Amino acid sequence: TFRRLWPTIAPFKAGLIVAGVALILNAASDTFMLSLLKPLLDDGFGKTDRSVLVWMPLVVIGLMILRGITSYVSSYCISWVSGKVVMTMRRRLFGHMMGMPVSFFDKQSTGTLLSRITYDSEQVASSSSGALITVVREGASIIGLFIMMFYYSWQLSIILIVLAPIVSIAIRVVSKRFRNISKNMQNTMGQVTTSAEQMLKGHKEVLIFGGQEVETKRFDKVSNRMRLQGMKMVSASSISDPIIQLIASLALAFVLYAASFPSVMDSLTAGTITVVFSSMIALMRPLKSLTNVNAQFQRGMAACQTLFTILDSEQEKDEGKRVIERATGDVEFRNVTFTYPGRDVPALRNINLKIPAGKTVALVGRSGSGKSTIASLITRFYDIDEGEILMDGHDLREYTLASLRNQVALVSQNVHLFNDTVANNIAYARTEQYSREQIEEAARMAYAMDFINKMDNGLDTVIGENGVLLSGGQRQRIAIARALLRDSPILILDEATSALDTESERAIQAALDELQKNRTSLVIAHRLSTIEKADEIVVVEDGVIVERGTHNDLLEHRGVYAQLHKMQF
Amino acid sequence: TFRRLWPTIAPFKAGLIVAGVALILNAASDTFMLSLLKPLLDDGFGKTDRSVLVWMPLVVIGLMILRGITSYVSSYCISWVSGKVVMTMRRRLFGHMMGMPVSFFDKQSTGTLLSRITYDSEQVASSSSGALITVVREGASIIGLFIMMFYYSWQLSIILIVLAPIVSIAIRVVSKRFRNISKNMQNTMGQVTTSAEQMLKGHKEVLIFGGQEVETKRFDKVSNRMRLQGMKMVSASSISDPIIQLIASLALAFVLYAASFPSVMDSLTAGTITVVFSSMIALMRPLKSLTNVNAQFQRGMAACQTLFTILDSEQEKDEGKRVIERATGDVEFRNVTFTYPGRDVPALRNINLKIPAGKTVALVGRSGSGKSTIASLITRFYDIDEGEILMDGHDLREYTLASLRNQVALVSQNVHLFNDTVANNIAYARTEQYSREQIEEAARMAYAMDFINKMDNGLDTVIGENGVLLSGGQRQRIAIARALLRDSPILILDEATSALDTESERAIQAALDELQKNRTSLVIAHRLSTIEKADEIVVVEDGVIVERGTHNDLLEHRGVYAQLHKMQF
Repeated sequence: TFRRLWPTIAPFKAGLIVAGVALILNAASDTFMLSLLKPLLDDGFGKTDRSVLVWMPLVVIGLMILRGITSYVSSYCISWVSGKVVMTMRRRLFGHMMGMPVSFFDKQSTGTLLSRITYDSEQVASSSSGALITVVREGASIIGLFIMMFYYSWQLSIILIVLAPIVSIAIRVVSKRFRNISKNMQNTMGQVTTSAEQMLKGHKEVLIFGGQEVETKRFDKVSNRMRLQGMKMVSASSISDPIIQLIASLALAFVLYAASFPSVMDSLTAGTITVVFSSMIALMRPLKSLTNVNAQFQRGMAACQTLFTILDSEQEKDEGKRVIERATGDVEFRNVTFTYPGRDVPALRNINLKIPAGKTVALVGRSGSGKSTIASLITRFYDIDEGEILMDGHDLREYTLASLRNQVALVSQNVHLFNDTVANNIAYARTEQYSREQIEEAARMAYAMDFINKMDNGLDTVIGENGVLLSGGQRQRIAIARALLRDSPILILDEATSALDTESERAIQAALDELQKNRTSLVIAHRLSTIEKADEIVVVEDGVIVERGTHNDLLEHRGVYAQLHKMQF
Repeated sequence: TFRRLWPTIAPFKAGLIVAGVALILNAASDTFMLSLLKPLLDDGFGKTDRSVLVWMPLVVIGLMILRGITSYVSSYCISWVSGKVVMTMRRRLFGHMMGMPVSFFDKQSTGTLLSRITYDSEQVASSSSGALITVVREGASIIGLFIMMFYYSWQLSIILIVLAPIVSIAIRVVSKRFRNISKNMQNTMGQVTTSAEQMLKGHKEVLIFGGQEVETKRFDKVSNRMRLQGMKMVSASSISDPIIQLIASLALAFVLYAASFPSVMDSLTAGTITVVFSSMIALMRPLKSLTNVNAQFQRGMAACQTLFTILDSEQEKDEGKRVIERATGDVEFRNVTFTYPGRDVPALRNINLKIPAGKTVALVGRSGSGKSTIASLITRFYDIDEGEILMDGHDLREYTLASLRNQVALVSQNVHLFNDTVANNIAYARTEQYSREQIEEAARMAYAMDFINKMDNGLDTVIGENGVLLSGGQRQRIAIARALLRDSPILILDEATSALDTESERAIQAALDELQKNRTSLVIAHRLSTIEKADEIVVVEDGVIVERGTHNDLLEHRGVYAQLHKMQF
């Protein structure tokens, strides 16, 4: 559509208008240069002899310096307004995208999300700038050369611009008719091409059944047919150009025939014919851009509209408003049934799993589904389709989402470190609340003090991407140190890295043991040791808890856990 | 590259040379039109004489008629040239692929085989035509304008032509340097965009840790960073334009200054300088196309190389020179091992299957592995990789290809009909051998003559595509009619569809029975009736003939046939 959000661009409009003035001045310079062509021919030339001729190079080079500075300030100011709107738009996009849930980030768009952040975000400003500079400067050009025509030609310019629509409609209708004829022959050329297709398709039957001379003769016939068809359509397309050239030729022949002196015309001709013709041919392309600017503006505002739909999409529904300072209660599921958005099959039927306070619950039965979502529910990345998860005597969703969400800590195989100092990384979002000595102590009991000590600057070294790129195991240590500093009452572990590293498994296991010494813990590890240490074991084949209790009892009762014990070895 | 294809265009050298003289005449017409401004400017308007300005426009329109006829004969003659090159190329190509074995048609390229026959075949001729018109026409243009301003000025011409290379090297070096600048700033811009990429790659950690307030601050920082990078990359790219325009202006100013600074130029008159300026400006384009002629020629001859490698390929293996009039001998496999070319898995292991003369044998397999291609071995569509098949006590490879294909007749549910008459289709490439009365007599016992009897014009009506579009079952009926007339000693039935068409299934089955009533016949079939009628049953699951014997014998012994009997019902 045409609706736009002016207040996005409004505070910087000053830059826009100065850009605008520069553009018209630039256009004026070109117009002035075209005007400067006129005295160079008649007055500033062999009228008498070498007469002056020395105003021309200084004035043209000065005009060209003028055009240069105008282009410079135009580019600088249009870059200013475009970059500022890009800044504001991307800032608001992040602000209103973080609040939005993972429902978009569920592999819906990750590679093209970068298209969203940079490509179209720059493209909308680029297209708006292109349209604005084209409307202002081409329009200034049309006005300039029109006033030059009127000043230099009160008669010839009028008959010329009256003739212009006639020649344009003539060449347009001729081109349309010849293009229609070309399409008519395209149908028939496509037909004989399909005949040739039908011919070759039956290769096998051609070889097995008899000879091939009839095939060659027939293909000779159809080749001649399509050759004559190519003759006809090439002839039509070619003979389109000398006819439109002839129509323009008649238009031109009429323009100079107007110079056949009446009382109306030829009083003032001079050498002005060249400058007016130059004005016309230089007017040819600004009109083309003047008709393309509408398409450019529509494309730009269409990208704007798509980005607006990405923007104004609803955030996470923060209906809950019950604030909690500390979560000393136990985690319990109440027949929770979940359906994965975008997938017909439900991910999880009703489940009544209870995790008592200060206990370790390991989900051995990852099954084909994997059941990472079961931990995600406490994080509320995905909303609860049915059932409730009671928390200290109240529903999880009833609680203020920030309040509950800060209380839970997640550690997995992969943890995206931020491109800041390692000290910032451990105390991200809590730099003011926590202390540097507290971070140092957290690294101390994390049993990864060696890794942080190995850093060249240590506590304040940049750790994220475009840096040292620490090992995935080291990333796990950093995340667990984050968790220990947080002291989150709720703990959840994925622990997909069942592989044993260069003795970092020992330190990582010690870190898990220390973290789970207190506070609730629901772990999704493949580590049989974690199952042994775990107080309670659950397993789900995507439907329900198949086995419940201590792993020895689930080994005694066959069920499904026994097979997991066999494949665990 | 190139070095060939000249003998093909040799007989059309008359077309080449008439087109060339037409093109150079067109270039001379353009040069004359550019020259026509000098009488118009120096004398047409500036001078008090009036008859001169009405002298020239009739010459303008006449020159443009000349341009029109030259363009028309150019297009027509070069169309003759190109159409003939494509004619000869298509004919030689398809005559070659007649001989090229079926192994090439593996479905390696069938959709783009149409590209080979029309698209690239037209591209070679179109590129040759483009190079021929461009080199001759634009070269005549360079020669024409070079002679032109030399004739009109011995001084301004040389001074323009010596500064021109200086302008080109200056703008080239400036553009290249600023382009290298733009490239490295693009790299730095890419760095910050990758920073943004890792920022929003995962917000899940940002969500759970609730660092909403800090992520926006840091994104604002990096957004300002890439805004400044955009400022720098734009400023450089923008300021590249007025600088190169300034160097061009310096050249223009030098030309104007030297036009009358020394007393050597002297007589530039008034309009002649306009002729030189316009000549240079209109020479800029043909030089640009002169640059691209080499790229166009190499593209065309590369398409020619791709076209030629089809031509420069071995035909089907036709080492055999032994001829058979009627192959009354039996057909028998002896440990024949075959593999599909391009497939690593061995398709066919050794088989010792014997098909006695007169008697017919059957093979049924739902998987289709090896069943389809076992037929092709008798037809020698694909050469046997190892082993021998004895026709009349001699190998198939020993026998001549055409002789062997004459003896054997193929029938299948999918038979590509030809775009010729029904009479031509039944006797294809044999209408000279067999009489028209013989064709209708052949149709008589086929018991599918009913459709051709009710047909609009009887036996002579076109039947293939772009025509009647006969039904699939009736296409199979024409396939059977092809077989009765030949009375081939060897018969191979496919019967893949096994479709029960109401009242046409019975006629088709009866015709098949009559056709296979005599002569050696191998029948692939899922029909239990055809299986029962076969004298011997041999079933293959891509490994070996598993069960040999009658259907009752293959049912008493379980093997695999007892399994197929479950879905045969």
